[PDB]
Amino acid sequence: LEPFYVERYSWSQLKKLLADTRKMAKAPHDFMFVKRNDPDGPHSDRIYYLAMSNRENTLFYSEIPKTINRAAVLMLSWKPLLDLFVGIASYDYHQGSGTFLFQAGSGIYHVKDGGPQGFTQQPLRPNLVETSCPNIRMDPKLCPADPDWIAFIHSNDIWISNIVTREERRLTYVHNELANMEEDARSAGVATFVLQEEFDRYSGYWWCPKAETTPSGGKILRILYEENDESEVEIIHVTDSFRYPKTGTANPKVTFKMSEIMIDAEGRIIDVIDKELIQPFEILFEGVEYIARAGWTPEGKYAWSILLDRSQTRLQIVLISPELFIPVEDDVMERQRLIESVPDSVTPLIIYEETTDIWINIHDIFHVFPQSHEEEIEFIFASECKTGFRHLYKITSILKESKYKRSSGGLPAPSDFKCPIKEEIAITSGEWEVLGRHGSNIQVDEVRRLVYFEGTKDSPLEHHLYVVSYVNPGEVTRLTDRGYSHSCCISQHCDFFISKYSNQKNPHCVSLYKLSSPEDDPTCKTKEFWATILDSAGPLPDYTPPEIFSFESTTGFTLYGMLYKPHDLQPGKKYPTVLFIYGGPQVQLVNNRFKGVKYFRLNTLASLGYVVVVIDNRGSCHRGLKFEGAFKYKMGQIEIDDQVEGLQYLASRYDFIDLDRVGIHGWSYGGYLSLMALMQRSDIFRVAIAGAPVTLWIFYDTGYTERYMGHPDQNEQGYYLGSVAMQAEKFPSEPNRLLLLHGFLDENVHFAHTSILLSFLVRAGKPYDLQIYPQVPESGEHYELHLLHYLQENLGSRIAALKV
Amino acid sequence: LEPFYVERYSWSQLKKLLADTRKYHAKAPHDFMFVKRNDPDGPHSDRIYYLAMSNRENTLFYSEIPKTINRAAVLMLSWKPLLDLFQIASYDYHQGSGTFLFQAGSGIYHVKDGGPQGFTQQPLRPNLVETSCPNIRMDPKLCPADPDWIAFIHSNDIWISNIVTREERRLTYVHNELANMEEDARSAGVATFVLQEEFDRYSGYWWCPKAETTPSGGKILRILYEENDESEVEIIHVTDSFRYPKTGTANPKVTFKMSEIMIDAEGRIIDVIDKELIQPFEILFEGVEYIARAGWTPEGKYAWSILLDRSQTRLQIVLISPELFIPVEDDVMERQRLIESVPDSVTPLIIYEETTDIWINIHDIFHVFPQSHEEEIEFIFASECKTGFRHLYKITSILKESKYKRSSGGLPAPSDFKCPIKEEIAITSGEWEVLGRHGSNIQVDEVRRLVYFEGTKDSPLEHHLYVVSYVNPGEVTRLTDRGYSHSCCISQHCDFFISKYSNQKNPHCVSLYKLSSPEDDPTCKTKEFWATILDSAGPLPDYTPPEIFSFESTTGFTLYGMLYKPHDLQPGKKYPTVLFIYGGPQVQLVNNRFKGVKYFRLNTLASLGYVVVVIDNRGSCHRGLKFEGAFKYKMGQIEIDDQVEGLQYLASRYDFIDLDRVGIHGWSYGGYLSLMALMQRSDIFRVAIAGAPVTLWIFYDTGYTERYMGHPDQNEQGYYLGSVAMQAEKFPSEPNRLLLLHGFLDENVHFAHTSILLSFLVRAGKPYDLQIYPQVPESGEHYELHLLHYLQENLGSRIAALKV
Ligand SMILES: *C(=O)C(CC)(CC)C(=O)Nc1cccc(CN2CCN(Cc3ccc(Br)cc3)CC2)c1
Ligand SMILES: *C(=O)C(CC)(CC)C(=O)Nc1cccc(CN2CCN(Cc3ccc(Br)cc3)CC2)c1
Repeated sequence: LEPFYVERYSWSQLKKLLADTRKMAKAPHDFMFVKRNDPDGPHSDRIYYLAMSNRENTLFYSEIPKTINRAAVLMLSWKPLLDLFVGIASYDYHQGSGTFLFQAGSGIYHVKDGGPQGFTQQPLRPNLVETSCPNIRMDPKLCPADPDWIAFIHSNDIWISNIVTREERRLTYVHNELANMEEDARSAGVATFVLQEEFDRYSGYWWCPKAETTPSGGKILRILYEENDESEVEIIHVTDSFRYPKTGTANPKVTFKMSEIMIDAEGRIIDVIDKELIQPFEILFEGVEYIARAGWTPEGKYAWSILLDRSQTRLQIVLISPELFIPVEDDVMERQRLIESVPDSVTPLIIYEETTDIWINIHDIFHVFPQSHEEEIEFIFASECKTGFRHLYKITSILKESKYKRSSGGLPAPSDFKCPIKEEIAITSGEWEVLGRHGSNIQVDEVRRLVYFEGTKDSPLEHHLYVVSYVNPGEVTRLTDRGYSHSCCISQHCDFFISKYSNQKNPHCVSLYKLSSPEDDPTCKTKEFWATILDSAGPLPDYTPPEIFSFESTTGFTLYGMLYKPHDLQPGKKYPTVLFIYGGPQVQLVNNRFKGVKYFRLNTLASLGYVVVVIDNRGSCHRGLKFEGAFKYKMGQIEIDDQVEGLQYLASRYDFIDLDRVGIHGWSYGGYLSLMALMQRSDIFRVAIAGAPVTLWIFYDTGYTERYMGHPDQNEQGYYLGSVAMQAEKFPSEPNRLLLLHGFLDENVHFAHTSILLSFLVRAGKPYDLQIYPQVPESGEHYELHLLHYLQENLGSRIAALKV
Repeated sequence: LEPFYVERYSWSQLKKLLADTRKYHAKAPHDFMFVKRNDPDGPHSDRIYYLAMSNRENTLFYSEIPKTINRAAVLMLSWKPLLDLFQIASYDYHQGSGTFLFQAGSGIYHVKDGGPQGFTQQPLRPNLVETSCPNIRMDPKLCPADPDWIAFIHSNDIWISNIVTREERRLTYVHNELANMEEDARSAGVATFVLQEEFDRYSGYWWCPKAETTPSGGKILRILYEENDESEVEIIHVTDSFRYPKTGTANPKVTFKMSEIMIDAEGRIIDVIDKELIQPFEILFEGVEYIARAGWTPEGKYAWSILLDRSQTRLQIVLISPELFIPVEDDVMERQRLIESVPDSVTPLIIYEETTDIWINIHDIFHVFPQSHEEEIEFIFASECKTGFRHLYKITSILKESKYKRSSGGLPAPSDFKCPIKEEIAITSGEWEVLGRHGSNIQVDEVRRLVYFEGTKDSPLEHHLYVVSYVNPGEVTRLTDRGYSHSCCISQHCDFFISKYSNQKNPHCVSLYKLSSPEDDPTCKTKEFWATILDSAGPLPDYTPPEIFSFESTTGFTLYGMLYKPHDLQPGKKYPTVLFIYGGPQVQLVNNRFKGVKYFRLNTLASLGYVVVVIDNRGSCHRGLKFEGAFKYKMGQIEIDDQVEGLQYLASRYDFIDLDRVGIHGWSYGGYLSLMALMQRSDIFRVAIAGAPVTLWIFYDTGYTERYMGHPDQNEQGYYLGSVAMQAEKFPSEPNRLLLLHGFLDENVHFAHTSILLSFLVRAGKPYDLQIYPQVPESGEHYELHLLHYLQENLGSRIAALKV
């Protein structure tokens, strides 16, 4: 077996090869179905969605016909909703009025369609909500109880504004804009860094969905909101500063607050009264670090919240009445009556609690049914804690009076607020998970008593839509067709669903499917193709996809992988190998989806004469909690074994793989593992190429690394062995093997990780190559050019072998 | 001619090689002072105090100068430690009392020796100057009028302290340590960044050398000081804040202040009166931007200052009477009363003014004789503005009353303060310069009416000590021996001089020389070796020194260079050349000094089989102002021509030079020219290694850049052509030719320079290599290791030749 050598292109030649092969907007999303209610008309519903037609992301609509010509395929035409000459990231809507509310760059706008007014046949002019606020307004939301009232964040304080009457008013006075960030670190209604970046919670205030009518003729509106104090949180810089809770250090001091807003009969604000918790957050919510999720029950009786402890091994779903909040009062004497007056039976209600010895994965599945009984709450939740796979559970919890009393003046023990679990039925089960992250959620048909959900049941390589009864869980019907991975949303009316779908050979496609039942059985569901929303681009003419392989690992698990064979493969020749890797939690690289957009250059590597390989090691997602928990306290230690094992599987199966010329490359956690690969297994990996690597886990934030490695004090050995900067001596003492890539202005994986590794590489007397991208297509073009040229000169070409 | 290729060592072998050649390898005695013993029975005439080292702290030593020597033998002066080790970079001294003052770590200490109290025979214990000041005290100075009083700087304000009574007091209230430096950017008695970095002025206050006695039996002590406001100056951050005046942008607002301190008969402070100039600085000193130097006349009658304009083409010497300062008064009537109280005859006295079409070079030479006439002042100054070479000039200026009167209410016209010149005599002349920087200065013997000075009269490759009369200047006697470059100081008594000397073959020695006259003529001076202070290490066996060469350039100047011939030079073989370079203003690499300490590694390159070349192109110092003025407005445009001309001279003279394997390397301005070399002349230079280079003149400071390039608006093309980051597309599209080296925390040539270059190299599609030193001997050893390997792999070795 002779060694294949890649063509030794010059720098200018390689650049021209990439500019030619290089020569992709956001697919329709955030769908919403509105019924026409016109017996005489041809359409049943109108759908609204956000999409990109190099254009602005904007609102569109399409008409859903009552019947279709089944010999033909219906292409829905995209009608623009807005009359334009930046982008809309998201939008709010209110069914009873037809009111849209959205943000577009610097402005908060509104229009009306599909309400009691009716349906437009032409683009609508966006109506600016006028303001006196100097700076940018963020996170706008319609009040569900009254669509004339919006809310938004301005300079870390909550504001409200009436779109009809032009009235505007600040609700919180927690921050001053002229004051600097070091002295003033408080905020209201805003999710802080860690909750946005590690828990995917972006809003920090929640409109109460119902209005309480006052005897006078007016009404009371409410806003639950978190208030944050980041004073004791660590500060860091980059070429102004921000608050980054480094692992083992302080997270922000949190609490819940209620803004109570009084309006008269004419829609004019009578007064605003900010209210705080009757006892501090630490007392009521013992051991809780993070407010992971929050909201209200359907009728606004209780606020709810999903609460985590610091270690993220204890989760709590807690109901919170508005009666628990009392006015923020100056005078302690006037205040003391307000505390005593609140009854002792009015308590926080921990309606659900669970624990794990691995970690809690937060998700967006949580559905609360209407209250049939004052003493009970009925809801669907998802959890991995019972079986190690995420499954839907229908739960009923009794709302009994707490044994603890506030008049006694004592402090409450852990279990004082626990509610008894009356019922707890498993809706789903098996060796596969329900998806609750990144848009995946449930849709609950309350009439037919069904629940739609996305799952890995048919394969860990494909997401599919399913439906099941929640009253008597039996058969789970798959609604999406096999051979594609899907991403779906279901109409609020539960008679339609849309799927964004693709597989390895075919680019993404968006289609509408009508749902039906047989007359005899409403429980049973069938689907029928209705129309195309976005047609597939067609198979890319010069992109050759990889083959999804697998193998039975010594670890017990099956491990899946992608293999790009070298193009124009000559028999009796062995080829240089490039291992691409991410390998960290919350990500799966290997699945039946189209990879020719993001990972197009893995094809390009195959075209040059490289064997590209991707392998999802233990710790990757969509394989259950036990699979994910394999590296708890052991980040860096187990991942390369999996990668090497899968690499050796392919080597004995395919002798076109040269094991002597193996390179590895990854970004972020992939860069981390690329460095570990060169440190631990230099016998296997000739070159490592680390992009934005994590080199030292004490430099990373609380929410992420404490979940997977615990508090640093309790795991000095795990933090040591998993940090590459504290093991610089283990890198090779020969150059052209280690390449570091990093942006200067990196917000997640700071340049500190790179420069501390560099600082320790200099101590150890070890060689490295470095590239920087100080601020953009230009950087990406240069990265790919430099990367290919590096693999050529130090791995693939004939000079590569002669260099050693 | 066969090409020689260097032996391709591994990274471990090179590290080892460097470690062994380093294994065989301290501040030489400096800041000397001669104190007379005054004992007609003792064996010693003088004791000499000096700062010196032996990896030890730099500390004060003393040595005994004997009245006679054994003239056959050679006397080694033994170093007696003056201080007892603690439970020093500079020092102050009071002759009449024998008081030493110096900062050592956080503390300011004092001891007594060589005064009335006599001479110690053992080390003294340093006495701490006690303080209530929280922060570190800087720049301690003794009041020459009273040795009980010191001044120091603390949190950018001036303080004083009495070392007998322990009274401590704050004189200025200009800065608040609590306030952040965006708000608080004022300082008192401190030289700002540009004046420390580009003019070598470190102190910003000056004690008046005499005390004015009061009627009560007390006295008035005085301190002249500069007050700086840096509010309008540009700020930069480096991984704390910096006030960095970028070229074309604002320098600090400056003024002179005067602090009148009233002391009673028993040495207690009665009062402190802060005093400002009668009219603002801009009115009294029209056109002045920089306070370059300042002090007092010997009798404390006037303050003097050397004032520069922004272009640095006008130098003034002004006398500033203490009568020009009135107290600070917020009250408007009280202040207006004080202006009219000062006579109109009290005026700034511009005793000297010069101009040039090139630039003013600031120096430390300025000597004022005792005032005989109240309307005449006599002084020695040095200047290049007459002949183009720096020479000593004795001047007598007449102190007439100005024509401008403060009562008339107008503003002074630009020459109203200019004194007439009664006499101006050249003490020296010729095609060579007097040295006035980096310790070089004059010593004026006022009895014999001679001036001792250092200069380049015998050669531009050696500094020598000379003496000449200032009354009837004729014969200039060289006092130092040929075949060595010298750095000297003369005893205040003018009967001794010390020389720190070396040459190309011999490491540095420090020897003492006694001065005498023949009995018939005190004007004539002879020298005799007296004793050694520091013995030579001897020629080191490892180190082969370079040969100095010269060539007659086409530009009309002789240009000098150094040549390291390869070690074990083979017949019929051509070797790879490394051109090492600085090539910027104020520096001379090529002279008859020992280069085996700092430039040892140029010898190491010759031991590996490289030809090493150093050439002092036009712009270098020690060749007069015309030679230096070559690149006026044209930095980066002429330097490489001279380098390439000198290299071609050596090539046709020596067949062992391989002109197809030339690399270039340098730091700071040498890194700049290394980039320019690869950009302008890719034909000659294969590889360029640029260390901490200026890539953009608009990012460098005012004091340096505007001196040589003028203001950017006056020189659009020079700034474009001279800034390499503006011309990234002119770099090669072959990799392994450009290596950038930079520290991350550099505060002179900032990382900004490299990061913007990288941005434009990335945007232009050009390859580069990069190494960083995030903060130390480790950094240096890795730099050397990487630099030898980089040249091996990309210029010298066999693989390098194949790699093209
Ligand atoms: C890591 O998680 C972060 C954020 C997602 C943060 C540190 C990161 O930095 N991601 C990041 C940085 C730079 C570029 C990308 C996009 N990435 C590049 C690699 N590409 C595969 C590939 C492209 C070209 C060639 Br040649 C080989 C391989 C996938 C997309 C992400
Ligand atoms: C430039 O003037 C500055 C400040 C003095 C500011 C940018 C500077 O950075 N100087 C600087 C940086 C780093 C190292 C030095 C010391 N310098 C290195 C080169 N050396 C000669 C040499 C050593 C090794 C080899 Br291999 C070849 C040549 C002289 C000392 C200065």
